[PDB]
Amino acid sequence: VPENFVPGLDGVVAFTTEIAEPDKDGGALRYRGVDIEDLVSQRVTFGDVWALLVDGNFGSGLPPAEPFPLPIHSGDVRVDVQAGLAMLAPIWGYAPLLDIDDATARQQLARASVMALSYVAQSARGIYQPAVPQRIIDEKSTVTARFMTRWQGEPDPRHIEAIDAYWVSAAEHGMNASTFTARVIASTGADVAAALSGAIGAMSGPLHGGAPARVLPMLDEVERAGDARSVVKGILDRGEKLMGFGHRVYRAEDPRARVLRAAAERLGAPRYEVAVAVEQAALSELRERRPDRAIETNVEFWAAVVLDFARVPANMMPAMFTCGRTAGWCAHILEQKRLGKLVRPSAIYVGPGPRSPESVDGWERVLTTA
Amino acid sequence: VPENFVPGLDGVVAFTTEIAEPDKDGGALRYRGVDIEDLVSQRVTFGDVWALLVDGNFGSGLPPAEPFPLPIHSGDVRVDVQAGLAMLAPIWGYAPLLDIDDATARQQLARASVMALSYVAQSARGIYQPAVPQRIIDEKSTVTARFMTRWQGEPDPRHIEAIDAYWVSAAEHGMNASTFTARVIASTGADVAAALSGAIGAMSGPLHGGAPARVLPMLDEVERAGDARSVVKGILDRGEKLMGFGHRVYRAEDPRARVLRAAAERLGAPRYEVAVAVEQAALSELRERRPDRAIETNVEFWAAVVLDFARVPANMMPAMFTCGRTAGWCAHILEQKRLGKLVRPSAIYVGPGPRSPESVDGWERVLTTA
Repeated sequence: VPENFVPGLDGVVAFTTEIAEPDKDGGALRYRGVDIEDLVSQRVTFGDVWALLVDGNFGSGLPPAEPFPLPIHSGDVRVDVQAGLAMLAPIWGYAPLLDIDDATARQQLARASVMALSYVAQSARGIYQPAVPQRIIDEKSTVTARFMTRWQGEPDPRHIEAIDAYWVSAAEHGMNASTFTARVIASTGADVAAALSGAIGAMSGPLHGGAPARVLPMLDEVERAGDARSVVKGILDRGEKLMGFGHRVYRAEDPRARVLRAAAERLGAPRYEVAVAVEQAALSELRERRPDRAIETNVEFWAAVVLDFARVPANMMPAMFTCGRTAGWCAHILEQKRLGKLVRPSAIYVGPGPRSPESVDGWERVLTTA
Repeated sequence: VPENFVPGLDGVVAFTTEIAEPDKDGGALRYRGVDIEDLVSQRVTFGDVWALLVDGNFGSGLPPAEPFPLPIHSGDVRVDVQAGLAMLAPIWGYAPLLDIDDATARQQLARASVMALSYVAQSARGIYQPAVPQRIIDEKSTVTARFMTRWQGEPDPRHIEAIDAYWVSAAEHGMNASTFTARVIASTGADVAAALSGAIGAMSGPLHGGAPARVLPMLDEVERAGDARSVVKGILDRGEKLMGFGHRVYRAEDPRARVLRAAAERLGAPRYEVAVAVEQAALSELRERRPDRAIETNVEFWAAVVLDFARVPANMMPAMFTCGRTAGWCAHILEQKRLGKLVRPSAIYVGPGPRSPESVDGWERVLTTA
């Protein structure tokens, strides 16, 4: 029965999707056939990209969020939004996916998705300040602009452009751990709120990947010393590894990594000059010691640079990656609804054979009732 | 690219556990080699079966729960415990699974499991009665006995035996949707609280199976109407379906269904005679109409009878099934920790090819800036 496998569903095919195509051999990423570089160059906001991934066409963007203050204060922004979403079903009357039509599910997904963004902004601002007045928030026109106003009060317009570019680049990247979890839960017929809450739990894992790298301390060493090449040699020669660089993912430079770097220069990020020097120094030394391996910059390197430019703390960066990915999660949940197939793999028992209760270690220490 | 496959990972092998074996061809169920029906015969409490599944042997039972009144009151018992578990990590300082040894991981799982039972008992009791004094709860000896006391105040000892038998029979039944969800989340390295919260979301789905059946109205009609066959025939002749009967799961008889029916008879459940009479009439009529099919009684049929005897309302029954399954979830979470492999399948793109943004319908109603 062992059948000499490798564990972990590694390379197994489970679905056929029409949503998006990460073309790693061609070095491009397309949402419903549209390239990201085209979307960003044409100044398309995140609210409309959400509809494109879910519906398959433009036309009905993300609606404004509605007044509803956050009821969870745990000190961890991931926990606040994970628990807050699950509580929406009773108050708003969300039925199981098995009992509603496609149109109702689409509207429920949009209503809950924009509410999750509102929660993150409230949690970041904290309970030790009064809330931003609603009339001020209503002055803005786009969903992304509302998020920065609810958080910062008087945000910089350049910082709003940076956030809107990052969210587009992270909306959907195929089948990963969190996307798989959302589809598995939805296959059981549960309401949409439960599926989104469960996906956030999977996102919190360190091994999920895609979270902004811990390059902020490294960029501080170069800032003081004034020589980027010296610091890179020092980290490598004391047995450590470089944060933000490693093996290739695409054939070459990640399309997401290129657009983020272009945004940093275009908007005039103060820390841009130091960031470029670090990238050049790191690649020269890494490729010089192993001239046989393909070494390329991680997209997470430039994500940290952009988010820091918009005044995002380090302890808030994982939440920002969650906000953008809601577009991909909602699109896959709706596709899984129409499929109507439960997900259930199998397993093989290789444990002990039959035995009596008294033959197990510790039976002398148990008490039985009369 | 697609090569005529079946979606949904149906029949695929993934893990090869050592925990428990559902012997569907031999009609038996064994935990770590010990038969489920021997454990009930010798009055083994739920606190010790939890240790057997997780540790592989007896010796360290489940500890008492510490005072912690429920902070969430949403009106849905499932939502109350799903959100409450996730909030435990910040206040207790839980670390990611990637950063702790096995000994810490087990202790954290045991601490969270008994707290989940405490939340369910508090949620069921309601906000219109004062809490049970702590000194009264401390008089009981087993975890099951304290759960009933925190909820009902002065529980009947016969009702404690009924619940303690149901929880053993529902501790673990292999690789299902909820158990799969817990392992996937744990493979990312997240903390144990996030994994348990995610599994509860998958459990709430109607298509998961195992939730007690809605047979109570039918048993009410038979009590006043005299016979059982005519009531069963009337339901079948007017286009309805019978609750609690369907296609077989085991070879002939589900062993869990056998032990529950036996428990209802020992403890003198008032509805036993009416229940067993309905089962005989239901199988006879169903098998004569469709003689080519193997029809058997569902385990959910007798689970509803036993829980109703213990004064469990219908809308609380799905939560009771969650309480017992926490033993199996914790065992599989720990096993996945030692494996150290991420779970990540693949998918095949069959969507549209490259196109420009202007070539998508609905482009005319998108607003962009200069």
